[PDB]
Amino acid sequence: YDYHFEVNGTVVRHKNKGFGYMERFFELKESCDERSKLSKKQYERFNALFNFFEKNGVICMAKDAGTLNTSIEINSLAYHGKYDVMKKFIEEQSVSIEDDYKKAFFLACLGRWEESYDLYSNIILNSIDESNGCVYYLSQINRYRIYQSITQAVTQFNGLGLLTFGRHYKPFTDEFLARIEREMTNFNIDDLFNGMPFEFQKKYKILEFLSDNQFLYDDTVKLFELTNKVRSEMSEGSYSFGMSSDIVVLLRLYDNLRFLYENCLWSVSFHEFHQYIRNSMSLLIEKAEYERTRDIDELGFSFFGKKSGFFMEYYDFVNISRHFKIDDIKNLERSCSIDKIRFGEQEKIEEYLVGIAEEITKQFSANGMNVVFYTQFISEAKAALYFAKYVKLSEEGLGKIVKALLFYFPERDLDIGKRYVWLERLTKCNELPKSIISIIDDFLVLQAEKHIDQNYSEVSSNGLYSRDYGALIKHFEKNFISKRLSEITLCLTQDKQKQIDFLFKLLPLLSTNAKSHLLSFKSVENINDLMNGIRIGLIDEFTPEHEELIIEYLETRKVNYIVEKEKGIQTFSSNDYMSTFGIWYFLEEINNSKMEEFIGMDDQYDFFVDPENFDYKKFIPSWLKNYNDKLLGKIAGNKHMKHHVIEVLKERVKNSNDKRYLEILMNYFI
Amino acid sequence: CSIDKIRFGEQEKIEEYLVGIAEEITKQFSANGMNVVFYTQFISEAKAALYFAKYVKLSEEGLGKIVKALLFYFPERDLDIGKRYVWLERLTKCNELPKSIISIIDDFLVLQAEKHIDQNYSEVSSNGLYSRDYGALIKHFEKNFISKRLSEITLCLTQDKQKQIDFLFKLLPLLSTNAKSHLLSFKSVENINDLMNGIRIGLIDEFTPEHEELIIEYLETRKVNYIVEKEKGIQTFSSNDYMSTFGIWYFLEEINNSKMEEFIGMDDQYDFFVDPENFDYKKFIPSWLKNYNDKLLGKIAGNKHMKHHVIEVLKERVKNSNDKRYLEILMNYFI
Amino acid sequence: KDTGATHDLVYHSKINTFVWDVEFDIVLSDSKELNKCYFVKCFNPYRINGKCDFAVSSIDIFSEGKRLLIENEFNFKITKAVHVATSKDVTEIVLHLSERISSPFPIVKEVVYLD
Repeated sequence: YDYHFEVNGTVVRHKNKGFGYMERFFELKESCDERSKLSKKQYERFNALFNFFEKNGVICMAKDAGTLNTSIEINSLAYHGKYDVMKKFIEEQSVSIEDDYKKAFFLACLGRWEESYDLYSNIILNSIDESNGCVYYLSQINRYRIYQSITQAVTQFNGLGLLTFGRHYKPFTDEFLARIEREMTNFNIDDLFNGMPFEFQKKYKILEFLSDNQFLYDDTVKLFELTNKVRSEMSEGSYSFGMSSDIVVLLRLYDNLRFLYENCLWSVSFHEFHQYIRNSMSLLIEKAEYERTRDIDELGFSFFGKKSGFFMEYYDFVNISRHFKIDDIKNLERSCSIDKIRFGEQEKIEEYLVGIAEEITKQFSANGMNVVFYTQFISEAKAALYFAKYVKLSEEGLGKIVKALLFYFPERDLDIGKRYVWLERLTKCNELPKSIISIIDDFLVLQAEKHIDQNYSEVSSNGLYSRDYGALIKHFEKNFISKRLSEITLCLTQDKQKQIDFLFKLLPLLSTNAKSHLLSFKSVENINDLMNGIRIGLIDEFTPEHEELIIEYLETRKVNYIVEKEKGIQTFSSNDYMSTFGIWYFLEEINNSKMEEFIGMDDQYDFFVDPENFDYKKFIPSWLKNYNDKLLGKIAGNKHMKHHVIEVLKERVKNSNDKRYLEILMNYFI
Repeated sequence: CSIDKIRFGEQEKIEEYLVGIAEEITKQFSANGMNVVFYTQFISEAKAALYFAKYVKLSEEGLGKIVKALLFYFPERDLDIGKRYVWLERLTKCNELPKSIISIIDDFLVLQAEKHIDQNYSEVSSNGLYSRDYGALIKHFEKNFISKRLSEITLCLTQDKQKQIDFLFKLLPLLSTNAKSHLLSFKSVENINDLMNGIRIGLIDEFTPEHEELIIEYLETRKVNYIVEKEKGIQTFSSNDYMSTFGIWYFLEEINNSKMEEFIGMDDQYDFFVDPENFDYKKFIPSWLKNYNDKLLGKIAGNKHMKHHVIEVLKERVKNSNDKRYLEILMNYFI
Repeated sequence: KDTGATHDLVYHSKINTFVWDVEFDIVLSDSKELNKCYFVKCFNPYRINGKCDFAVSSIDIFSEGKRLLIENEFNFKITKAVHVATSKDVTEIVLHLSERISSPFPIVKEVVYLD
């Protein structure tokens, strides 16, 4: 406590009653003539001190400071995801205890926990003889951490692993799990530091905190500054000289991450660190967004309209990919305007995105695989693929990523529908070229071949299937025909009912002869068949026969409606067939006028058929809650409907204070 | 969020606590001897309590004690004239100004009148609110009140006393008939400040041609100074907000003169109000929407040139901001 | 009305629909019988579509624990509903609530927000 060291790198005096030795060192480092005055041994000592202070990043005193720059460089394979290089280094013959300590960290990182445990035990055995206190202490710590991880993993796998994986997985044997349990009996990490020789205690006190059950409590408590609002009206700026709360917090986070990763400490895989990173990043993003909003409100939108409060780079992207789940990223997105945040160093994040693709292809194309490594890898892969939406990518990288995602990713964590949303997020920044269109066609062909078996059936969590893929491919390419699917159609036969229906779903992608042959296998004979075809089968136009069927149905329902007036009884209803016809007529799908005679049965039907004379006192605002963008625009266009909808929306917004109705009102009708 | 909608209970205990705060303030400030270190921390809590008391109902005696403590024993370095005024105005939402509180306010106004005798004295407010507003508050609840001590002070006022003449002129409505006659005999409208004071107190309801000449002369002088500064590269920013009032009047047609159209270029709000069609709407700042009143807001939603841009701003603020005022403005008037 | 099972019910005004953990036995068109049927809605208002698509929400039906596909006109008439926690007296609540909400399929199990 003789001085203060600041994250900017400048040192200040504090509570020191003596000679300012640090100031003299800085002057000596500044004066090459003062250095030559020193002795030879002192010269070598000064050179070593200068090298150390330079690597650490201490520059000079605060008063002699200036426009100091800052950058983050973590020189560790664990933070670069260089799996092949790590494996090759493991395969090498460790030349030193330091080569053995890094190798054990890599082995634990790669999922071979037992091998890492053995290596750590060997290093602990050798260190005490070697008189390497630091490595001995850190290896004890890491071995205990690995043991805790092993026990928790065993419990998790034996509890729920057998279900999610579809089969009980035995990552660890029984004799080894007994051996570790017998070795680590009554072992207490708490006293590890106190038993050391007092020279080690006097020297390496700064490492004692690695023995505590929890650290980073002061770092988490210091986050409260980022939430202050008074600073916005008037920012004191007294937290640090030349830096604000954002800068100090971010630099502290970088220092923590660098210290934990560059020394190969096996604490970077526990829940506390993940929570710390999540909290810090989320608070920083929220503060930046709030500052931008306040600046926009205060001055004109011409200034700060899209200011970049929290700029994202390679380090930020990798940290968010590694330390966030899907739900956390969703919360971050809904909380803030991510699209407004530009991303820097795209070539690096792109390399990481296409680099995550190669590793996943290796993992799942090959039969061999590690359970723990897969568990810790798939979350990162999914997070990175989700967050790659806002990043521009090259054609080759996009194609490789698309292939890896579509073909090599296990259905276990994705689905027809789950995969679809992933692709569309990629399409919003890089419009579909021909290469990935061909890849999508190949995927569709494969999943079409999958339908030959009777028992095969697609499963989706959001109702999205290959039909959507066929729609997407056509959206970007109006004129497209799949020759492979066309020849599949031309070789089709009646008994292939599953394939017949699945291909009916993909009718637009076919050729003329193929689609003629397919439609020769099905027909419509009733209003129910017509609706089934429109839903599945893609009936494009309402032929006069279809309208005649509709008219017959409405007249039959008119007779039934008269008999219902006679009854005065109505048990229940499920789906209104009439409202669909009314909206179709409103959309100019049914050109006949006979349906106008059958008016007065359903309020929605009358409203959508004859808006001008409709009694708007019968209108239900909840009806608006189901209409889609196209229908909302069409309704807004209509003059007879616009002002009544405006009034009902105004009343609902004033009273209900519901955000959905307000959003509709601002988006479409005003 | 609206705190008023939230119910409050145990109001007697809250009243007891804030009466304790008031009596502690009185005891502390009554004598010069003080606990230096206890002042800094206690001041923050007292300020918070008195500002948040807006949403509780207080008894008459407690209200009087609180008002006395806030008005006559609060340090000036913390609460100024304007801050005191706004904090007091916050407190009249649940309890309309009783006669006793109006008497305390009259004691405050009479006190300030005694502080004006020395020519080397002025009132400093960080929000532009001064003693006059206090009087207006009384007239907002009791139109027929006429001060007696203040009227006598005016009646015995002399020309040699100029600070007092203007100070009482700013609060003309509270004076008596003979006091008003004496004061208006001693003072007359010459500068723009006197014109604004008279407009506020109702002395001059409409803009006469001579006042238009005064306005045009002020605008010409400001234009010359602004041109000189711009040539120097030290263009100063508009101050005193008079230009905003002139632009609002021109939009409202209160002042009729082509010279106004010649005064476009230095102030953004003035240009927007004077030439809505040619105004660059990218320099519009949303805060002005809050400053506008009901009539001006309604007239804004009538003009064709500025309505669309304003609704784009309102929709932007209700989608980008955390203030419910924007939605209220957009719904009540523009939609 | 008061019960311990109702604490799991939620209301989403975006769709004006109720969400709860209940399974139903149904008879459709007075000609088909199905047991342990539950449904899930997915809010995808801005989804790729043609001229005949008019709804922001898509509903899927699952009889028992497997997907159910039905082409015959969809008629619905409730006969029995039961909570997963083995709680009864929910049929009257379901009927009442469904009567209050005019939206189709007033009660479901899960809601998925894709937008």
